[PDB]
Amino acid sequence: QSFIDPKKNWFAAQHMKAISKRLRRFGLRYDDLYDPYYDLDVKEALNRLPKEVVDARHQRLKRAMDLSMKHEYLPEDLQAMQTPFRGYLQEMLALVKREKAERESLGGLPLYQRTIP
Amino acid sequence: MRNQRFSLLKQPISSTLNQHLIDYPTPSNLSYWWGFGSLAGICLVIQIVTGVFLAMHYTPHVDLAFNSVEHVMRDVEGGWLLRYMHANGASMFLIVVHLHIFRGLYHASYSSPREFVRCLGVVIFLLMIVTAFTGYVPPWGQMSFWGATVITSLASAIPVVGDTIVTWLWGGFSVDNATLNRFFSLHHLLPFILVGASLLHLAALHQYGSNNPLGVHSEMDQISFYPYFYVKDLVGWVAFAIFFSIWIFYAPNVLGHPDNYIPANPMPTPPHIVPEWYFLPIHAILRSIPDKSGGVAAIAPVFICLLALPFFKSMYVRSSSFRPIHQGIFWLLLADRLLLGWIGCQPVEAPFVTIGQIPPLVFFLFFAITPIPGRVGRGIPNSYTD
Amino acid sequence: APPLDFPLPGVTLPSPLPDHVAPGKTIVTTLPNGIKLASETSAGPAASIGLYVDCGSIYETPLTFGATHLLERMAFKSTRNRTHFRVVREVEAIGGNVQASASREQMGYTFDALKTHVPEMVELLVDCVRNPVFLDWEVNEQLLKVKAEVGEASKNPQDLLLEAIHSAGYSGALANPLLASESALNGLNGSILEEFVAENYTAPRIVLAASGVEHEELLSIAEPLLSDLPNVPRPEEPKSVYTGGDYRCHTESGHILNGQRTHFALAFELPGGWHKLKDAMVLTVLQMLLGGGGSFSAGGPGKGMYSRLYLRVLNEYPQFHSISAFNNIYNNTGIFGIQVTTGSDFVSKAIDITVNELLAVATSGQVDQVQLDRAKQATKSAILMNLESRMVVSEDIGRQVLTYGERKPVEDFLKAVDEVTLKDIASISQKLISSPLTMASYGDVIYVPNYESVSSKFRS
Amino acid sequence: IQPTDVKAAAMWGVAAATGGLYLIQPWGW
Amino acid sequence: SPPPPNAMVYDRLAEAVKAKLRQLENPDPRFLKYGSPRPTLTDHTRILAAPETRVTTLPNGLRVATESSLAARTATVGVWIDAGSRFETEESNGTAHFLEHMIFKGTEKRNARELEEEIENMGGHLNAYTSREQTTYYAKVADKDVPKALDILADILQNSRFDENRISRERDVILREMEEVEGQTEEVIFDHLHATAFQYTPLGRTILGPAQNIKTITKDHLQNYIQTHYTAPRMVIAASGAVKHEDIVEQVKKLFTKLSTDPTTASQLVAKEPAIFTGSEVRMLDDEIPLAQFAVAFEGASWKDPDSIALMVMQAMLGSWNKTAGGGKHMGSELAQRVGINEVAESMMAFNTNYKDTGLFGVYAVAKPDCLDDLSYAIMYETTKLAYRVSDDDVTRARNQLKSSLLLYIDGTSPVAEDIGRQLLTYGRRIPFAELFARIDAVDASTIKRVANRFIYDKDIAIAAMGPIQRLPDYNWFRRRTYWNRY
Ligand SMILES: CCCCCCCCCCCCCCCCCC(=O)OC[C@H](COP(=O)(O)OCCN)OC(=O)CCCCCCCCCCCCCCCCC
Ligand code: HEM
Ligand code: HEM
Ligand SMILES: [Zn+2]
Repeated sequence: QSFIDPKKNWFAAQHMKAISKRLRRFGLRYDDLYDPYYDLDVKEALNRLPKEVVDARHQRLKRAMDLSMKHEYLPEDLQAMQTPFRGYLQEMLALVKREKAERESLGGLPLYQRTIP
Repeated sequence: MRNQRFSLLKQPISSTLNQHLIDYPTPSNLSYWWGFGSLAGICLVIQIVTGVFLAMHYTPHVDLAFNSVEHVMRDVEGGWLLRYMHANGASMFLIVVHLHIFRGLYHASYSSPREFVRCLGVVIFLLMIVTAFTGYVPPWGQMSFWGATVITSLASAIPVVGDTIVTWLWGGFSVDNATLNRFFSLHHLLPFILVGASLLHLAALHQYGSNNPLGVHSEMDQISFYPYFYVKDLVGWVAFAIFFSIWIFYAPNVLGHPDNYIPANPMPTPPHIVPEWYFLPIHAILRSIPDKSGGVAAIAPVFICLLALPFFKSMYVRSSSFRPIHQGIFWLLLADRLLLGWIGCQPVEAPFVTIGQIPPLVFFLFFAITPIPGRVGRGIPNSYTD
Repeated sequence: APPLDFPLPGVTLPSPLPDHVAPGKTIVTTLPNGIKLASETSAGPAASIGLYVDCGSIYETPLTFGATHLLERMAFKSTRNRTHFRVVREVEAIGGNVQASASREQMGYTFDALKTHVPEMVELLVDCVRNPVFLDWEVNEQLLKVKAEVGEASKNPQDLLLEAIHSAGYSGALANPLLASESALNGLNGSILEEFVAENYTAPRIVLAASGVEHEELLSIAEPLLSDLPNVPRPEEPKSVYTGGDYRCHTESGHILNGQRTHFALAFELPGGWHKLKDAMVLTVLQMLLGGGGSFSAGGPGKGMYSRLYLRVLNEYPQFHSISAFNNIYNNTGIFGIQVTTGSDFVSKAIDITVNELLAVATSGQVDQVQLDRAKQATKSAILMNLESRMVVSEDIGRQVLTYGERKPVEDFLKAVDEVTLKDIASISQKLISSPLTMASYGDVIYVPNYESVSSKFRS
Repeated sequence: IQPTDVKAAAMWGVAAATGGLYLIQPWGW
Repeated sequence: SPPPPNAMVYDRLAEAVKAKLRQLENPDPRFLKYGSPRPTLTDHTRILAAPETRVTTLPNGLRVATESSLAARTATVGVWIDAGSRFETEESNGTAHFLEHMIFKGTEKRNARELEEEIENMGGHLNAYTSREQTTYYAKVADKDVPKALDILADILQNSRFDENRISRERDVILREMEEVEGQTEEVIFDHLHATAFQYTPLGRTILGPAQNIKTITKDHLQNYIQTHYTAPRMVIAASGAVKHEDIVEQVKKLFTKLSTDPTTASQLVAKEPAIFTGSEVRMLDDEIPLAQFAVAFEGASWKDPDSIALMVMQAMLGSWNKTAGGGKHMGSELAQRVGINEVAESMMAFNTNYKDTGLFGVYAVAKPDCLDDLSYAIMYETTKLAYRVSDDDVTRARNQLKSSLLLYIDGTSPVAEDIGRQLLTYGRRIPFAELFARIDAVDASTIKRVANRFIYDKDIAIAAMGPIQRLPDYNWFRRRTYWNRY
């Protein structure tokens, strides 16, 4: 987009700095905030990934929840050693959505459905 | 199976209470903003008990209602305590539920999979408003009479059916004894429906668990409910009791209008008619329009937007901690809602017409704007990636 | 639309074919990269198109055991250009049927439909064979299927005995497993299959074969797609030798009380396989002469119930369940033997009877001439009737071009069948009983003699 | 696929209107 | 400050996954030039040409048809008969199957041993099979030796004889054959379905017959039956492959004699005592079995009814699924998609059986005892959605599949001769390919809806179940699931 990019717009670099600061202070990546109960396609995208990546995801989530309960933040060195925005989930999610659309176009039933609450 | 019994708390008799109160798993980083549901439950119970004991000394007739309330306060042992608890616990109950709603708005608790909970909450809010308004009448003062007149005659603005439904509602040609007795029966009935809706609300929440100040998956680190959140609820309850009793014992009339100590007189009108302090935002939105049909049908967008928030389906991050712009919009909406509240208690002239017409515009731009962040931010991973 | 015994009014009819149609000739075409394109024309409205590769279960190092079973299972799935959904849904769109198969020596892919769909069939087949991608989740699904089948793959004792024979009686590449085992299954993933395919599906080892397609169509369609495979010289074939051996596994104790049958077999070899042509058809007619029979069938009286073995074993001995005879003529080598199931006590007696039958066949002077002519006629009729289907014809073209380089016609084979005499069968049997003996037992085995007792009866 | 659904919707609307004119019987309308 | 993207285990694996997803991205048009997944309707006029079917009725009324093609080296000859298991009296029920088993062992001119040694010496073989309305004896032979096969057929049909010890050994082997028909249970389910959907009528009976009857089946019954039902007009002589029509008609006029000339046609035996579909259920409960099998069926069309084409299109668009198939969850029809995605069955197979004056049309699934109600729900949902809102891609795909199946099944000489004989007995004529196509592509969505409303919508059903079926919904559930209250 012409104005979403941080390269050409000065009101997006500030946004990414804020988000990166808030993600680092708890030590978790931007793709960790996607929930498998929310979209029901994140569930498949995560189901198809290798085991070690998902295990690292679970460990990071537990670390952040412990930090929040204790009301503190990671030390400065373990804050320097942090990389948010290093995705592991975008491409698989896009691929799953592409197959979903292509199956919808040519007739075809859905593969999994949200449950009525 | 366990071919011999172990515990009373896992037997069939206590299975429901155990599973849904004692052993239920909750996130371990819930803060103090998660106690107001239980606190509101206790407020509802207080209202019900106090009312069942007031209704043993009150007579619903136009000749007797005022004198029976004063008889309660002057001639029954401790009756002043009952009346003050009731008339101030209504205000406490509204305060607590407002804080509950704004908690839900902050950490974005309406999104999937928790929109049934939000819809049932909105229905509960409607029942609460109806019950309080119907029950502000039976003392039969000046404001009771004239507030009933204004609000229930606001229903003749509707096309052709208007006068018919107003006359059927009033039971006659004006607000008189029939309306009083009718409203008393409705007031005694509605809170039990409120109880049923509350229990359904809780079941709907327990079928997926609660959110947390982070808005992430939370199935790896959970703790039971007892004794870890029971003690936190206890702290909340004791602080609430101190506050409630400061209201009851040392300032029991600050939260009311003085004019309700004058018996109803249909001929003279008060110079400044307003309802209670917790209907003033709706009242200001309602008088903000110079048209009856528009004024009445502007409340409908309020409830439609409150009931249609959950069904926007692009936003991916729930908590406002990682969403600066939506956080700022939340605070600005709070300020605007307080401004409506203050305006709803003023005379209708300059300079209050403009300041009563713009805040509704802001209150609707809130429910219009939020999907735009949804879309514009769905594509955020692709731009900021490292 | 009237009832179906009233012709529809406005239908358009085509031009009927004459009563006599001149047969077509197989046309073989080779490309500079080494790939061969064959074809043929048939009167039927349906065209069968195949694809065959020289790769197989013997080109398996110790690291990639059981890869060909999955290559059979991962046949027509997500490719580089279209998904599994696309492949299935196009194939159903035109109405065609698609299959695949694997054996110890060569791979096969098949696709047949009506004749107006040739370019689509060729394009889909070449895409699904040449440019596959092995995503992990599909492979995991197939591996789960394979393990679930292996958990119940003991219902077929005949293939079990065949695999046991090919294990014990051989020691080289031909001893590799075809139906895989659990360790390789735990060891397999996408990368292994990808490397296997990349290494072994080269240009010189591929050949198309059409059974209802005029040559120009298939040639002009397959030139743009199949002319890009790079040139590489065919690596040499591995080595297998025939040795003696023995294998034994008494059935599970969960089957003993029910009166579990006994299953055992024998084996021999011939030094030259399909390259010893006149030897191969002598072996085939010998197989028909011995024949076989399960005695539990009710089919037509012409299915071989006057073979030597049936007449001289089953009409006399009621203990037997099913006698038989098989063969396996690979490239450059072959296998002949006998396999029988019967009551569990009658085992060494069955060994005696089988030994006597093989000995009687071996020596010269015991075989009647009318029996020889009967076997010759039955063989000729059977092969002529087998060549009638279109799929069998396509398979014949593909395998023959893979093994020789040119389709040797039916006349050659029939003339070779005419070249059988009692001296020739006697000589072939004498060559057959001059090799180590192989045994493989399964069932109630603790009553079975050892390899010593049954090797003692025969020669070296 | 649209025609059958929309026809059924129109007929269900007719049924709803008939029910309304059963519960209320106004000759002034 | 942070580690490079290669320093940790999970980063490397993530990069590998993204590399593969990258190498899946862009396709190549030259591999996507001629095929599309969207079904279309196409004309096949310029390939459907085929040789002629010369039919020559004779003064004795014995039709003779051949499909002459003079390039092959084999040919097949057979005698299809318009008699079967429908035309018995419930006191001689299995007489047809017994007669089939016995006709191969008489022929005084050549004893049994002579028969099989003679047929084996030339290298050919002959078979025989029967059903409720037809009986077949055909010989597959070499081209040079057709006249011998025709002589064998004529002699075995005409001058057969039956012996008492022959009768005894045959009844013993047939009692055995009955004893091993019980281990597969698909024919058991179908026998029960046919004996409850058609109770109190000739189609109710089974082909084998009661064991109460196989014991008392002496030669008198066989002779009376063969003299009554094996008549001159009720037979057709067919032959395909490398034969000539005129030679064949010569020796047919020469050898086929002595046939009983009775004025009894099949139509005037079916006209009285027709088939009446009632609607019932049989539930066999054992509970020691691991799997449950059941079938649910409506009524159907006749052979000459014009709607049988639409019924076959419907059966094609309600296709079959199996746990070892290559489709999986992408298999076109919605019923197969539901069963495959939700994993609620082992296999399902819609069927369509035609007859003269009646028929059947059903599903027949098999599954575990803890998924039976979901399976039944999906089955009935799709069966009714056909009558409500049939789509268009579905119908085009089903028509394509039916065309391909019908033509691809014809391959060889045995299928061709079997086609000729069967069609000459059912339609009274052989449908060409062009007329069959022109009828098949004349079924549209509207015709599907109309025929479904005629046959499916709110009609009775017949059920037959066996095994652990304690969770199978009762009859009222199935009966009420034949209409939708939302329309
Ligand atoms: C003041 C006058 C008011 C009059 C009524 C006004 C109504 C205005 C409401 C406007 C908002 C739009 C509502 C649309 C509802 C359905 C929208 C929807 O998305 O449903 C679909 C969804 C599941 O479908 P999905 O999986 O997403 O699609 C699959 C595609 N392959 O379905 C779900 O996700 C299930 C969610 C269920 C939760 C919502 C249930 C309804 C709300 C409950 C409140 C009612 C309770 C009342 C109790 C007392 C009754 C008197
Ligand atoms: C009598 C009135 C009410 C009662 C008794 C009540 C009670 C509760 C309780 C006990 C909980 C779970 C415990 C907790 O999270 O604190 C809860 C959750 C919730 N309530 Fe209510 N509530 C009431 C009114 C409302 C209203 C009016 C709304 C919205 C307009 C609402 C929205 C919600 C939401 C969104 C949650 C989700 C909690 C989460 O995100 O974890 N509630 N309620
Ligand atoms: C069974 C339940 C209830 C009963 C029997 C009851 C009974 C009564 C009675 C008899 C009065 C008149 C006495 C007086 O005004 O001093 C009254 C007044 C009132 N009630 Fe209730 N009540 C119940 C529940 C509630 C609830 C749940 C609410 C609010 C959510 C409520 C709000 C009010 C209010 C605001 C008044 C006005 C009193 C005043 O302002 O002086 N009541 N109630
Ligand atoms: Zn039989």
